[PDB]
Amino acid sequence: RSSFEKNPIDFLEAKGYKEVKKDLIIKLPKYSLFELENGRKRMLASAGELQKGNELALPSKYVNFLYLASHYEKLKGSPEDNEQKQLFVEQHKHYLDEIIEQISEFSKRVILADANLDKVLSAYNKHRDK
RNA sequence: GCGCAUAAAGAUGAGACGCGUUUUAGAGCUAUGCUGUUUUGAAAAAAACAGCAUAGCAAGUUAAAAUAAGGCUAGUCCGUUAUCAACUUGAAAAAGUGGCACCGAGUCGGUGCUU
DNA sequence: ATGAGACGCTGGCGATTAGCTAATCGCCAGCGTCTCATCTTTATGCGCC
RNA sequence: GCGCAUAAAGAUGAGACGCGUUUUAGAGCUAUGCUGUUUUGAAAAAAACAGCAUAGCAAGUUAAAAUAAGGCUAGUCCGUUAUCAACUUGAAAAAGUGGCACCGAGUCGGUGCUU
DNA sequence: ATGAGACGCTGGCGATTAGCTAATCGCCAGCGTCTCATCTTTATGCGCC
Repeated sequence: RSSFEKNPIDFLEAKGYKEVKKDLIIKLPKYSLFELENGRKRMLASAGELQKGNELALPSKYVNFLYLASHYEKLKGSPEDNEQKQLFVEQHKHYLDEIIEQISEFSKRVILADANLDKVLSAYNKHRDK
């Protein structure tokens, strides 16, 4: 860094370059944000690696459902509303497959999760009875 | 809202010790086979000269170098950590820089004024 | 007081000849101590404009 | 500007003949070695059963298929050549379609009107 | 008339693992005949509104 920031053009000429655009030398730190297609963003992880730059904007319903269904805080209160929420978990079992759809579209749109996603789907079908 | 007791914790900075790493020196060897071979020559053969391969062995502990590359500020000093968005000035420091009434809301889209 | 102007197998093969990133995954990451002091800060415990 | 003589040339269309190509049939062979092997078996070994390799040989002439793929129009017919710029209609045929006074001239650039 | 809120080595290697046009040049191209007729056209040679 010190040797490059001192004489940049001389360093590039020493590296093995000819006819170097002096005004086209961009300093790119880590996590430099870039965007390509369908809102798919990628962050510059290095000079030879990138990072995922998109979040799946999921509605509040699925979030609260996951909280109550996964049993995150033992949901203590008055037993009545706890049992109704338990019933609400047993009823909205389609939220599972809806989440699977959400992950599939978001992963096929940004992640490019292909074979890995197939392994995930196979595991979900194998464990759909759980 | 301090002066305070008990029991903890953190942080800072020095001073030093165990290795370790990688190199070199650990003068490791034996036999067999191979070719090139000064080779005895006109060739053959090595003393395999040169290496190669096959097996079989044998010891094995430690010593030295440096230890961010390096730097100059030549000190027995410094150099791995805080401290970096884009942007225009400004040497740097530092400054400035992107509107808003309203409707929707998929990585946002418009909209009045209107950049 | 006559003597120039008029120019091919190539394309479609093989078969040389030559040469290059990329996608997948695994591995594996210098670390050991002590001394010395130094300051903080926290848990609890006590006071009215 | 024809009727004409000499010497040439071209073009057209039929009718047929020589091959050729590539396949198959030219029943080619011998010995040796190899493995799998029903194998005599519990294995061995082939009769190498199966192929393989090494060498050595031997003949060798011709016969048949089709000959643009094919097509239908089933004829004993057709199919390699003229005949194709872009473009809009129009089935096709066929039609229409892109300016120009002026200055320069690198595969052209402008320009008045102005497409 | 108490019992939740605070969630990892990854990047940088090797080393698999996988896979693909392109640039250069050479070769080598179905061909043999005849018959039959058929028309043209050319060189030269001959004539005035």
